[PDB]
Amino acid sequence: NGMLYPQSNDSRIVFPLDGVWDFRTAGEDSYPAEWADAPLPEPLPMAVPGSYNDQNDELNLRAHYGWVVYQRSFAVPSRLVAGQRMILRFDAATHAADVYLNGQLLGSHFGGFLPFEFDVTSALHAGENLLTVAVDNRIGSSTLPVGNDAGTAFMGSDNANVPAVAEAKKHARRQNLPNFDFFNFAGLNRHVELYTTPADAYIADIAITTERLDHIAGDACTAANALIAYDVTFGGDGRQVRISILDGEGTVVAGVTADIERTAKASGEIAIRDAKLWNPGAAYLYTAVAELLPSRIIDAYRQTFGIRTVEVSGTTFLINGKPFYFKGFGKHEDSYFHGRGTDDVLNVKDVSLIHWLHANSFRTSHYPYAESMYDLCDREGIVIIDEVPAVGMSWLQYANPLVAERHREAIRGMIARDKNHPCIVMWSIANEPGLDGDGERPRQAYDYFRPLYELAHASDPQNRPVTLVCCQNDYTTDITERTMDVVCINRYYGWYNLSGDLDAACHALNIELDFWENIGKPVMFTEYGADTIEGIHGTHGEMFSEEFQRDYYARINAEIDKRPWFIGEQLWNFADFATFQGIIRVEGNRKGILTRDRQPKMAAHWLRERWAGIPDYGYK
Amino acid sequence: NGMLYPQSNDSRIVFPLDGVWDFRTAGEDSYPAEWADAPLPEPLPMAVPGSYNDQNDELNLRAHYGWVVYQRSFAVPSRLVAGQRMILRFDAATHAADVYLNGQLLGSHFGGFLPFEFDVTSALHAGENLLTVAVDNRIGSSTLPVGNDAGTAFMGSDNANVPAVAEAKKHARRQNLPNFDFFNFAGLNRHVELYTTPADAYIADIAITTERLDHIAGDACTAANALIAYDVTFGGDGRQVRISILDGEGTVVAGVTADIERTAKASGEIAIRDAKLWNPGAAYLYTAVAELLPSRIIDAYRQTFGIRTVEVSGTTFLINGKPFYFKGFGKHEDSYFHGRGTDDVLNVKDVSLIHWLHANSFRTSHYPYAESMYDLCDREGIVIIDEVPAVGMSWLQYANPLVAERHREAIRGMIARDKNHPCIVMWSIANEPGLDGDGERPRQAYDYFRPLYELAHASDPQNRPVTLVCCQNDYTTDITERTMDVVCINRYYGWYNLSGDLDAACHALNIELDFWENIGKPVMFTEYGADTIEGIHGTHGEMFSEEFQRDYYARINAEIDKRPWFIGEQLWNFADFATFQGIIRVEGNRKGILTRDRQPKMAAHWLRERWAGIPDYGYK
Ligand SMILES: O=C(O)[C@H]1CNC[C@@H](O)[C@@H]1O
Ligand SMILES: O=C(O)[C@H]1CNC[C@@H](O)[C@@H]1O
Repeated sequence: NGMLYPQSNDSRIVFPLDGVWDFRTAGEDSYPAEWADAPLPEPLPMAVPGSYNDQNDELNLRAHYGWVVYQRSFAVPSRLVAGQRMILRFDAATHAADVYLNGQLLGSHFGGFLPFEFDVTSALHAGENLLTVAVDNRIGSSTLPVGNDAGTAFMGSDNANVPAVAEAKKHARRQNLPNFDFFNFAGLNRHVELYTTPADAYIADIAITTERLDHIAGDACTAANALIAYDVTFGGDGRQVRISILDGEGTVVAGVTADIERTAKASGEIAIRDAKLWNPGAAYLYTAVAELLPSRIIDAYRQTFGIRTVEVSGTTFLINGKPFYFKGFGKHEDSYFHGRGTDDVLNVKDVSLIHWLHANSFRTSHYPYAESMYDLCDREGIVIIDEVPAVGMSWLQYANPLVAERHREAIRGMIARDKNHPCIVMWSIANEPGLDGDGERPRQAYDYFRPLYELAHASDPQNRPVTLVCCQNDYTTDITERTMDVVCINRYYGWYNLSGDLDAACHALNIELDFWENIGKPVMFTEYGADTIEGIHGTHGEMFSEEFQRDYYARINAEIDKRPWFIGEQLWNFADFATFQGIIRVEGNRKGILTRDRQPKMAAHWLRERWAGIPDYGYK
Repeated sequence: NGMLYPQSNDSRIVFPLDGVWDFRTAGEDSYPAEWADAPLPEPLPMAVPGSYNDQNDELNLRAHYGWVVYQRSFAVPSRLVAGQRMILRFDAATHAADVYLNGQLLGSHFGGFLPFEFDVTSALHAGENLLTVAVDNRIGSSTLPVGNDAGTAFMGSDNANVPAVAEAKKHARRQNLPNFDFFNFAGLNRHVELYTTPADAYIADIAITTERLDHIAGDACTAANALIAYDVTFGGDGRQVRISILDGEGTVVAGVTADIERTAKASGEIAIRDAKLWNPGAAYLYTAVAELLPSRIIDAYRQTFGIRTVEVSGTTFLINGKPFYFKGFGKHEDSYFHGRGTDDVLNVKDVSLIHWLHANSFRTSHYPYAESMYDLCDREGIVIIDEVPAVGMSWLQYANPLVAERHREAIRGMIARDKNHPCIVMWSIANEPGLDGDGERPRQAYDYFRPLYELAHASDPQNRPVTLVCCQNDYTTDITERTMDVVCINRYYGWYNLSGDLDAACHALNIELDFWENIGKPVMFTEYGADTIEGIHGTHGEMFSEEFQRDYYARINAEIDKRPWFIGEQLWNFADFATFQGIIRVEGNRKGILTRDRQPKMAAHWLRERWAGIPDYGYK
């Protein structure tokens, strides 16, 4: 269950396998299994990590349906592998993958946004090894994220009553039809690496939690005392583990030796005097160094953490006991050539833009992001809402046990991967599932989501709040959103309804805000926005102009400022991003306040000035 | 002198150091050297590889002048450094760097586009090591590429006669002023890695050459016999090295054991029957495996190569004895967030676009590119003209001994790094230096460049042709260009002169072609083009419209098709790219046939149709 990111130290080495691999497309429902036995025939080049779809302009890989096959060779010195446990880790293979090493099937994985690994100790050999990875991009009614089995993609146009249309659909080329508003970029989107641990006994998982803060300073920079807890899990086979806590300068400020008891675990607590707390806008990180003891060290792992508490109290959201206000947006992992491929240059740039904007937070819409982005937000003081890929869901999925199992898998996998990040303050278990309606539909949705809400709470040792991001709906028949810890709403008054009429949009919004006022929960936007083409201007801005987007946020934000229980504004979106093609997507989704190349539209400048004047704590 | 790219095998391991480093800006002329003794204070994140300039929008790092400081920590198992020679390699630090490891100054380097390395066997230690790299971006009258010490950047506007301007210049913030038309992106632009070799005796360099081809097939796919030569250099301290030649399937087709003799070298020839030849559009690669013998193997290195000859004969350019015609463009290493940083997703996409366009070649304008791109072009059958960063030069530089030494270093360093690539067919020793004029100026330029032409020929074991890329000039007083092995001219008739008037442009072009007809050398364009804003259209296209760009190539190409001695058309540019800001640069240089996001303008479609109909061999 532990998925610690691979580390190099005196006991462990990581051998990256990124670079230019060989690649072939394969069939809609099959690939040649014999490709794992010999070098691929007539291979294309394909860089890893990256989506494959935009890496070849001779082929139309955005249209590909089904399997592709990656392959490369590697060699490592016998000295590296001797006596060690060898693990091959895939940070992400989107959506499903079959992995072969020297012709041997290691195993398979479903779930395109979370890491998986194999023990390859016995499958490796000396000299060149041949690694073959088949990757399946298909989505449909039983995948997360959800695809449509027929009809159109999300907000696609149709003329379904025309007989010629009905007939042509029967013979059309198969294509994935996302039931979500982003392009189905596929492939080895994140890093691949071989790593080593000791074989006899090794550190398998670490959890650090902030248990209690005593006498927190008025500015929240420190606490007189912080009680933290550790939980180390071991693999392999009167043994001990040394746990050292290092402050920001590398100084060992605390140390304890713990007994390993058997499933091997060491557990306990440490009090840290005058602890420096992690806050939005003012990050501070410690390192917990776990050293497996026999003079010597047997194994070691260095786990970053930050000391801070998160608590929902009434209509407030308390970080280190202070009332926080979210400023930010949903994001995407999306960029020109990379697709959904991880790109740390762009992550570094995006975190700087978050600071330029004076925002303090974002949501990982609509899937867990690459691990490096959370490390970045840890060091940069940016709060994250962490979301599983359960987008596109409705009653057809809730009745499908395979979907429920995939949903539980995603929630457990996300929290197991991400639990140690101080920047994560809240979990999102779905984006815009169907919740409202009549008859038994609202109750069926509730019975589907309530156990998953409980699952997210049971899985997180820090016990952070749990939400479900709600689509614009009939809020009076939805019975599920109002039971979340924070109510997170996506609303497009004046864009998808009351179009262009900001007076009516604000009137409608206030009617719904009156509803939420009586519910008594803290409420925030997680989406609201307007497609905007940079360079479209007007003196009285209409839909798609830069002025309309600016006016949209100016009007809507004036209304939520009047509500003391409205605790955040995350807009849609940070930046324009790719989608399946359709009549409402102009080269993708254009609700970014930045362009796809991260340049600011008029609204971004306005929001920057607004957010410069809103404190992280005490605004409401 | 050897710079073999780091390889992992049974005798050697590579440990990458890329990732998110710590970073601080420093002074115009200094940085704090004590930063190498402890973690940088209050660091920013900075992804490596990548330019730093576009990775932080809070700061204005495009405006930065002087030093910045990078830092990271790393740790490797003692088990794998033990007994080994430990080398730290910087694939590129732009432009100059000081490198510290655990406080100790390892040394410094100046060229910004070529790799350098340090032996750190003795500076490493167990546990965490602290690597600090100060990088200097400054350019001026003594650097390659050349900066201006005062005035404006390349093609900048001025009103120098206005007294207020003259006075304001004296106090203006110091800024790099490129004397070249691309942005001065700086930082750790390419990968950083630590690698190991055996310490007592190791392979230091390998050079493979195609010495002779017997009975080449009519289609140039094979020769009845190919004679290749090897030259292996060793470091360290009756010794022997086994050379195995592997074909595309890994079959050992030829092999020899050579004696090692004292600088420790082994060299010889190998006959390969029915050799499969490397051609544009039809790549074929062999591998030369060199194994240092003591049954055991002491050391090994696998060197890719391709079997082909390059020869200029009269007014033809012969590859494997067939008359080649260049179709392609100058490129840049330039992209949105990365800057000049290497990006293998983008390299893979760009090579696919070269194929989409039916081009067969490019030039590395105006600096050597990342090593991975040449490996890609070797495998994809794309021909390269390899160019050093000697851009922006004029008579001020020719009398500067520091410049001359940097120019010789770049020529030797480029050819030492790149000599084994079959895709490289020609070396370029400068782009658009000053060559014409009256008095002694033409002779001064000739006396500067002729020793460099000879140096390039003496450095390359394959003895490939050498050129210098000529700016639009008075070709009748230039005495240097006409002495190159291939005449490579940059011409902008109808753009920078005779503007908009394609009839006059073609007339002027034909007058100059008449001059070159009498010189009797093979001639090619290395640049010609027209800035073009995608989406600007006209029925009679004017400058900056998509139609003008199409008409420009249509008219110019019709004229060179009439000249049998004109052996190639490389246009400017493959794609729009960033420049220093100025009144003639609309968000950079817009002469790309693709946009900066690699989308095709009208002219790219027209060129694709033209080039589809032009064969690699025998067009003229
Ligand atoms: O319609 C939109 O722009 C948004 C609506 N809410 C869900 C988002 O993924 C989607 O992109
Ligand atoms: O002016 C231009 O567009 C080009 C002229 N020749 C040199 C190129 O670097 C430059 O970009």
